[PDB]
Amino acid sequence: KSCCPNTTGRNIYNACRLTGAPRPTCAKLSGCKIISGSTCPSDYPK
Repeated sequence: KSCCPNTTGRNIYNACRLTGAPRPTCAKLSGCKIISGSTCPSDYPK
């Protein structure tokens, strides 16, 4: 699962991936957290 902190970031993340970029990169570019669990951490509610 690819969660995110701020709403703004979540948006940029989608765009990055929409182009064909990897999860990791986009996660660091926008600021989204990449985990395995099926839930979002308190830190990244978005």
